[PDB]
Amino acid sequence: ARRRRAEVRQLQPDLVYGDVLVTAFINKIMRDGKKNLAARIFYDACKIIQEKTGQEPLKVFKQAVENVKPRMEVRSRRVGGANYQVPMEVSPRRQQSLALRWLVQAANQRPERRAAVRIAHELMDAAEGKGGAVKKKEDVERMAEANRAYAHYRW
Amino acid sequence: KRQVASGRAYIHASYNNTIVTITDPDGNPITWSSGGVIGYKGSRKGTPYAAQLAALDAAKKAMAYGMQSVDVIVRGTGAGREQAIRALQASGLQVKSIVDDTPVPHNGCRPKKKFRKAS
Amino acid sequence: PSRKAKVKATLGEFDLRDYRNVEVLKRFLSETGKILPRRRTGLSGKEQRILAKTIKRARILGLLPFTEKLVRK
RNA sequence: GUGGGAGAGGGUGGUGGAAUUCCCGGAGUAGCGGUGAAAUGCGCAGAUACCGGGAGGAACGCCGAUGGCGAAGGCAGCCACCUGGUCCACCCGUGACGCUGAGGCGCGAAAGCGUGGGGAGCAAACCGGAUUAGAUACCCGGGUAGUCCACGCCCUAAACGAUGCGCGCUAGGUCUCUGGGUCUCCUGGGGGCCGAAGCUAACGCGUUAAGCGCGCCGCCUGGGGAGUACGGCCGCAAGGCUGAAACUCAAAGGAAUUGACGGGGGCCCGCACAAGCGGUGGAGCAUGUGGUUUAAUUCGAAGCAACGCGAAGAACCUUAC
Ligand SMILES: [K+]
Ligand SMILES: [K+]
Ligand SMILES: [K+]
Ligand SMILES: [K+]
Ligand SMILES: [K+]
Ligand SMILES: [K+]
Ligand SMILES: [K+]
Ligand SMILES: [K+]
Ligand SMILES: [K+]
Ligand SMILES: [K+]
Ligand SMILES: [K+]
Ligand SMILES: [K+]
Ligand SMILES: [K+]
Ligand SMILES: [K+]
Ligand SMILES: [K+]
Ligand SMILES: [K+]
Ligand SMILES: [K+]
Ligand SMILES: [K+]
Ligand SMILES: [Mg+2]
Ligand SMILES: [Mg+2]
Ligand SMILES: [Mg+2]
Ligand SMILES: [Mg+2]
Ligand SMILES: [Mg+2]
Ligand SMILES: [Mg+2]
Ligand SMILES: [Mg+2]
Ligand SMILES: [Mg+2]
Ligand SMILES: [Mg+2]
Ligand SMILES: [Mg+2]
Ligand SMILES: [Mg+2]
Ligand SMILES: [Mg+2]
Ligand SMILES: [Mg+2]
Ligand SMILES: [Mg+2]
Ligand SMILES: [Mg+2]
Ligand SMILES: [Mg+2]
Ligand SMILES: [Mg+2]
Ligand SMILES: [Mg+2]
Ligand SMILES: [Mg+2]
Ligand SMILES: [Mg+2]
Ligand SMILES: [Mg+2]
Ligand SMILES: [Mg+2]
Ligand SMILES: [Mg+2]
Ligand SMILES: [Mg+2]
Ligand SMILES: [Mg+2]
Ligand SMILES: [Mg+2]
Ligand SMILES: [Mg+2]
Ligand SMILES: [Mg+2]
Ligand SMILES: [Mg+2]
Ligand SMILES: [Mg+2]
Ligand SMILES: [Mg+2]
Ligand SMILES: [Mg+2]
Ligand SMILES: [Mg+2]
Ligand SMILES: [Mg+2]
Ligand SMILES: [Mg+2]
Ligand SMILES: [Mg+2]
Ligand SMILES: [Mg+2]
Ligand SMILES: [Mg+2]
Ligand SMILES: [Mg+2]
Ligand SMILES: [Mg+2]
Ligand SMILES: [Mg+2]
Ligand SMILES: [Mg+2]
Ligand SMILES: [Mg+2]
Ligand SMILES: [Mg+2]
Ligand SMILES: [Mg+2]
Ligand SMILES: [Mg+2]
Ligand SMILES: [Mg+2]
Ligand SMILES: [Mg+2]
Ligand SMILES: [Mg+2]
Ligand SMILES: [Mg+2]
Ligand SMILES: [Mg+2]
Ligand SMILES: [Mg+2]
Ligand SMILES: [Mg+2]
Ligand SMILES: [Mg+2]
Ligand SMILES: [Mg+2]
Ligand SMILES: [Mg+2]
Ligand SMILES: [Mg+2]
Ligand SMILES: [Mg+2]
Repeated sequence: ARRRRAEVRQLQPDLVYGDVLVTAFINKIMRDGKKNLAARIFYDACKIIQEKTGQEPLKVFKQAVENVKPRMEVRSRRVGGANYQVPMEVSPRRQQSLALRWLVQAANQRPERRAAVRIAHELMDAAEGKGGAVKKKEDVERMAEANRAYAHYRW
Repeated sequence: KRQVASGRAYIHASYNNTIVTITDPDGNPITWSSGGVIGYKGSRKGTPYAAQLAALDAAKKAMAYGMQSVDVIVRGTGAGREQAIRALQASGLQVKSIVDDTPVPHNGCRPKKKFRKAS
Repeated sequence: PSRKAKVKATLGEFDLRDYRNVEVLKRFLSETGKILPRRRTGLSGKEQRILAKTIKRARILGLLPFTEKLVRK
């Protein structure tokens, strides 16, 4: 990425909720390019958000993704004599990429042996403000700013 | 406690730390702070942030004496001089003025090696 | 680059060797009590050299300052 | 000579404000200082930061310049006194009274020496703290001589324009300091830059010559040995001046050229880093290799660019042991 600002890939809107943000999440759940099994998993997960929540699946989803978005994150950087963990604002873009990554990550750190469940349960624990995902998000925000003494290394 | 309401705020900037001193209209200190008073103890006392906290600590402590408006006086250069100037303004205290009064000799004492060969 | 009407223009006749004319000399000092350069004084090499000698006399008499504190920053 | 001018030129006395340190008083409290990060250090016997009073030493901010003065070293707050040089105008006076200058005599940055004084800050040596593989250094905290004054020594230097002094001659352009004029501009003295002709190995120099010429002084004659030894002179000393030989080398050396290089600068690329996804390094095994073993373990490949490579087929064969 030395020559251009690398445009962002536009993803094919969802084959159901038609939302693009969903396809994104599905791609993260995916592995070994099993686009099928991936999407399936995300869908039975919306079905579980149903049989346990009178609320719309998609609504729960986008809600969680929102609480998992870090607005600040510490980025390393050298200033001669040591590396200073420098706090810094997080891009609208990176926020989403991070939120989604973390959800799948936490979801798979859960106990229930059914994939579709973990995702579902994680999406919920998130909507409320709990769960391994929101944890990282809060661990980083606090981990950043906790170094506010290096706010003058803007970058 | 003693009630002053109006006084002065001195900011001593240094490339090693910033320290603020609030005083009555005659220049007698009422309270003070610095990067060291707040947590910081190494090279962070110099930080613009440390200066901020030191500045706010100073104001609040001077609220206890019921002070409200100050006359800021700045001395020295130093990472975090301006943050203090700002930290005060936005802190209940009414900044009536800001004045730079850093001492500079009309060339008298030979500097330490570290500060020579200048100009 | 220091263009705000040189102090000489905005002024009339005056004895550059008069160390007591505070109202006139005072003009050649900056916000601080520092002697303005030539870019500001507008004076000439020879004139400016006499201004200095003059001002430094004023200062010792107390009519003029050596240094001023800057109001702002 | 007369009349004007500029200047940190020199000497003596006086004197002004800023800052640092220390002392005193106030107010005030837990740190300050310092670095890459730290520590030594200082602070509750109250430091740091702030206000007021005092003492002392040293140096003069802005003006300040690409500026000015001096033979050089060098000279910078302001005032007075004493004193040097120098430029211009007027063509007034003398009438070649001139140039250079071995030796002599004087001056001569810093450090250093002697006697006495002074001592704020800074600081060889030195005492400590860090750093490092070590660190008799670079960084940090201290600190004596010294730095300052007087008187007397020392006499060196990248004491440099690395360019001896004087005079005459040879296009201009442009900025500048200082004087005179009919004051767009002309004219004299000084400081810069670009350049005619010309010079130069080149770089460059070019009316401020490194050009063209004359006068006088100083100096050079390959490198190392060596600015040493000896002698002499000088010095309180440190040491200065003058200044070799044996031996030994095929060079030492100047300028410029093309590269290469840089813990030099600028601009710019690559899955180079960063962002990210999967993996190796751990296990079992397959395979190549090192090593070791063997009668033989055929040979080659070696960091990248050797190691599932030559081997796209080793039971005999292949096969070189
Ligand atoms: K000095
Ligand atoms: K301590
Ligand atoms: K301090
Ligand atoms: K000069
Ligand atoms: K000594
Ligand atoms: K001296
Ligand atoms: K002498
Ligand atoms: K004239
Ligand atoms: K030539
Ligand atoms: K050149
Ligand atoms: K020559
Ligand atoms: K001798
Ligand atoms: K003698
Ligand atoms: K002797
Ligand atoms: K380069
Ligand atoms: K790579
Ligand atoms: K990054
Ligand atoms: K291993
Ligand atoms: Mg510090
Ligand atoms: Mg005369
Ligand atoms: Mg003159
Ligand atoms: Mg004149
Ligand atoms: Mg003088
Ligand atoms: Mg006190
Ligand atoms: Mg202690
Ligand atoms: Mg106590
Ligand atoms: Mg005590
Ligand atoms: Mg007390
Ligand atoms: Mg103090
Ligand atoms: Mg005081
Ligand atoms: Mg004194
Ligand atoms: Mg003393
Ligand atoms: Mg001269
Ligand atoms: Mg010189
Ligand atoms: Mg004279
Ligand atoms: Mg005549
Ligand atoms: Mg005659
Ligand atoms: Mg002579
Ligand atoms: Mg001498
Ligand atoms: Mg000397
Ligand atoms: Mg000396
Ligand atoms: Mg002595
Ligand atoms: Mg002595
Ligand atoms: Mg003494
Ligand atoms: Mg010291
Ligand atoms: Mg030291
Ligand atoms: Mg002697
Ligand atoms: Mg020189
Ligand atoms: Mg001619
Ligand atoms: Mg012209
Ligand atoms: Mg002229
Ligand atoms: Mg000229
Ligand atoms: Mg000059
Ligand atoms: Mg030519
Ligand atoms: Mg030549
Ligand atoms: Mg050539
Ligand atoms: Mg030239
Ligand atoms: Mg000549
Ligand atoms: Mg000789
Ligand atoms: Mg020889
Ligand atoms: Mg010698
Ligand atoms: Mg010989
Ligand atoms: Mg010989
Ligand atoms: Mg020989
Ligand atoms: Mg060469
Ligand atoms: Mg290219
Ligand atoms: Mg590329
Ligand atoms: Mg590519
Ligand atoms: Mg990477
Ligand atoms: Mg990874
Ligand atoms: Mg393995
Ligand atoms: Mg074999
Ligand atoms: Mg073998
Ligand atoms: Mg072979
Ligand atoms: Mg082999
Ligand atoms: Mg065989």
